[PDB]
Amino acid sequence: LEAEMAVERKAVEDQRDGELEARAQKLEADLAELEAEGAKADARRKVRDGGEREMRQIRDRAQRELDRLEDIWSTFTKLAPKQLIVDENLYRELVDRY
Repeated sequence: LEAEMAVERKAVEDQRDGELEARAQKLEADLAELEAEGAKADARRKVRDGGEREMRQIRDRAQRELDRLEDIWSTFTKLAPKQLIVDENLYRELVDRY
């Protein structure tokens, strides 16, 4: 069970890393295009702030997914009778997955 959950964690973290890499590559391409335009300093700062906020939001969503999976893992390992799951979404995830 530890081995199968470890490979599952590897797969989920690998798809998270792939999403991060793809988003970072797209953002870098957009930044390169903007730099090629050579816009004003104000425009450069505006677009840089927009891209940085987009990357922060992407990382926030990735961390949300990661901590959701970590909560799933902790609950599965720290599982015993008389345990309540208020959030039906978490219980649905557990039953659908394991």
